[PDB]
Amino acid sequence: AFTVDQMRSLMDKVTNVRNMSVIAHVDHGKSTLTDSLVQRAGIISAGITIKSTAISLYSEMSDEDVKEIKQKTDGNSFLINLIDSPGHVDFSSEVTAALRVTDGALVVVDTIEGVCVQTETVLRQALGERIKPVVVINKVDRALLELQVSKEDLYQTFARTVESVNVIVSTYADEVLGDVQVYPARGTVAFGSGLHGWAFTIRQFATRYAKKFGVDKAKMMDRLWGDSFFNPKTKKWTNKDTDAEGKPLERAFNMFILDPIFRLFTAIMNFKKDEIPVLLEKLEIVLKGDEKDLEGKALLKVVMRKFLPAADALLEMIVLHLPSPVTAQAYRAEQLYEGPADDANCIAIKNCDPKADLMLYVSKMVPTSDKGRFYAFGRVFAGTVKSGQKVRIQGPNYVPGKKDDLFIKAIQRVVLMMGRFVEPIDDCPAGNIIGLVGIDQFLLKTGTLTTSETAHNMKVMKFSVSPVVQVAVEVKNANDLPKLVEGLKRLSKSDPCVLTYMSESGEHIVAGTGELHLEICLQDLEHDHAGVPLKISPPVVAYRETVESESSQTALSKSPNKHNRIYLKAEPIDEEVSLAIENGIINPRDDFKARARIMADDYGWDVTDARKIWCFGPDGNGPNLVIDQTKAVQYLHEIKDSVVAAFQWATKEGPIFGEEMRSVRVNILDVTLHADAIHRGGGQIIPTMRRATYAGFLLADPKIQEPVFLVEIQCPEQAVGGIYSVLNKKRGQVVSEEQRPGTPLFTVKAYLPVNESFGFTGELRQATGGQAFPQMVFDHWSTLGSDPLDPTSKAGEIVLAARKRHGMKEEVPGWQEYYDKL
Ligand SMILES: CO[C@@H]1[C@@H](C)O[C@@H](OC[C@@]23C[C@@H]4[C@H](C)CC[C@H]4[C@@]4(C=O)C[C@@H]2C=C(C(C)C)[C@@]34C(=O)O)[C@@H](O)[C@@]12OC(=O)[C@H](CCCCCCCC(=O)O)O2
Ligand SMILES: Nc1nc2c(ncn2[C@@H]2O[C@H](COP(=O)(O)OP(=O)(O)O)[C@@H](O)[C@H]2O)c(=O)[nH]1
Repeated sequence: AFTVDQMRSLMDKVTNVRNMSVIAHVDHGKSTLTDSLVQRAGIISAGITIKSTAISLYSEMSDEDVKEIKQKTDGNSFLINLIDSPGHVDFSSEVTAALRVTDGALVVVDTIEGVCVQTETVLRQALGERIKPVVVINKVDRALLELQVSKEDLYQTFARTVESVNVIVSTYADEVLGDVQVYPARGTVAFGSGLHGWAFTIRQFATRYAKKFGVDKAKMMDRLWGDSFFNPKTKKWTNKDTDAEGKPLERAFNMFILDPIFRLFTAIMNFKKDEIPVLLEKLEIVLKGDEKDLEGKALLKVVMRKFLPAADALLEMIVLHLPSPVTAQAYRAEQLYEGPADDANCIAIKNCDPKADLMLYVSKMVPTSDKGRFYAFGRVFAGTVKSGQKVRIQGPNYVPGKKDDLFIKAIQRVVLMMGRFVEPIDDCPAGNIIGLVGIDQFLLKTGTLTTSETAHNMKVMKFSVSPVVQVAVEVKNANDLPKLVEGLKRLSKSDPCVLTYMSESGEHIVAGTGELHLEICLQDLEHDHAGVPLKISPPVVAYRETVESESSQTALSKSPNKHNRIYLKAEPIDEEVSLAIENGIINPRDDFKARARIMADDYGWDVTDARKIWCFGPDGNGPNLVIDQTKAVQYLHEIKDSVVAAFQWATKEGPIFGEEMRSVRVNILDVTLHADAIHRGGGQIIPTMRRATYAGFLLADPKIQEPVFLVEIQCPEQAVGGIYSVLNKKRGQVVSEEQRPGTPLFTVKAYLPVNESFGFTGELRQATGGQAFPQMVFDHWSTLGSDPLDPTSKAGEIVLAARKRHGMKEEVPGWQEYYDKL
């Protein structure tokens, strides 16, 4: 327990500060180990509550051991900050940002299950941020009490684990740090049981056995591990697992360390009453009061704790081997700064200089009971933040040349994040971890607070600023529609990042930056902007009705007089052309000379068609045509207006299910009209044309076309695999994967069926730890090979569902009901 003054004092000596976190796979013991640490070293102040993000630990070392510290030191006291980052192990972004404020890690590894997958994934992440590790093989009790392991066996398991780790380390750690591998002999690997409350390091033993009988420790600890043996008989040290007579010799580690431990377990767990007292007498393990009447487990726990207090071993490695802000910021400053390595600020970070311009990294915002408020949490890398001081909050985006929506505000208060409690402080010098009240609105998630103008931003998580999620929105009571329409306009004004629009299928669509963004946009819309009961739903997809080939036989249809008859056929127009029609290159409003040249010379159509085309449909200019290939027909030109209108009709709503036609060309092969106008007017022709087209259409191997998005995702070469996994489950098709010379992030491009997209952006982030950054756009129509008229096929399923939704007959009228024989 300390006072704000006491605390502030600890903060001045940043050489004696340790910023770290416990890295561990699930269930390996991280929670219990940290509590172990908190119970002995945890710090308190001597009602606002917050979500614990970090804890302060206090540890004082001996004048001697303090000399074992190969790094600038000042005093015997140390302030250790145990940062906490346990959510979604996969989400590398979320994690990395958090690990970024630490300089060291206590890597935990189970004795039995050793180094595994989740383990090396976090260890590799750490190395990524240039963090130095130390290991603790935990749950050693498990190996004994359960597996009945033998001394040489256990040693082997440890050696194995230690070796595995180092592979990960050397194979990935930067050379700019020097061999950062872990060595049991050098005291950077601990062994113990977090649960039972005991652990040890080679150093602890070597040091003890180093004064009991004056002998140097450095030398001694090198022997207490590896292939060094001590022949009891010869009274000498050997490097041979066999003596002169070739006879077996016991390893130093097993002889002087493991053995004492193994004996204590046997003598206790076997209730050997007589040996216990003496065994304890030789190890100098003194028990008090009632403790002398414990048995088995209950006694073993008490003894081991008194013998090898787990805290001491862990605290030792942290103080003697994990770097101080000073030591680390020197070789970590590069990566932490987006700007030039010679910049003023980048150099301050290098120097953990408190007198410089502020370089404060906001790691994340944290929820408090201070009424919806969030205190900013992070590290002061350069300069010193002060309560009141004005600061330049620099968002994820910001750049020194653009007002870029910066934010120059005043730190309402600087505070210590003591677990669930905060304590007001005046200022805080570089190298410390700290919390800030008053930046709730100006920033969300990562950020940077500088006091300089040339000051660039520090390496923070990047954002998603493209519309990647959307839903259709409808009012529940028809009469509120105008309120929804007005609300949608309001929503947009108040939010530069929201997008609203009308779907081809007449729906109000609202798209957001990510799921959460969308969620609030909807809440805001329903209860504020429009204030009306809404109905959110997956938007309805539009399809196109087309033909795969020409009518298998002339389509014939007689008017309701039986007087007039149309013989036509249909065939598929080419995509290139439909596209030209659609993009306005082949336009109905252009002079004929222009249109004629284009279709004949650039799109290779017969030079005589352009003059026979009667119209484009639907709406006069759609990618569908009526070419008059008749001949001796007398009054052929008297019905033109009717045929055109009938065409504008059939193309707006095809026969498969009322969707627009696309790429359809109808050839009016022949017509046998009447002689008098009385029996050929509108009412008689339209019905014949319309009907005959449907007949032609249906007879031309009809098909449906589905809309398809073009999606572009930028993501880390590692997570790039998730992109593929999701896309495979959604009929997606990869178009290209292009590398970036410096591996800052590959960019994958692929086609994703629109009807295969609801929830995609969400699934993408899940399969990539939010590492992938998508953006998508409508790109093209694509014919489905399946048969639209067979309810079982993908297409038939679609049509079925559609007709159903529409309240149409579920069955699709075959061509015959449109065809007219004899
Ligand atoms: C500039 O905004 C664009 C916006 C105006 O139009 C969008 O495409 C809309 C389209 C546009 C085309 C053409 C007009 C012809 C056929 C229609 C469609 C019919 O089904 C096919 C498309 C999807 C529709 C609906 C299902 C919503 C469409 C429609 O009916 O309008 C995209 O082109 C747009 O670009 C963006 O960047 C954000 C992307 C939103 C992506 C949502 C992805 C969903 C993933 C998830 O929810 O997980 O939106
Ligand atoms: N036998 C044994 N069990 C342990 C030890 N440390 C933790 N456990 C148990 O392992 C499980 C997971 O531990 P916990 O610390 O919550 O794991 P974490 O998910 O890594 O934080 C719990 O049931 C613990 O009680 C240990 O040293 N020995």
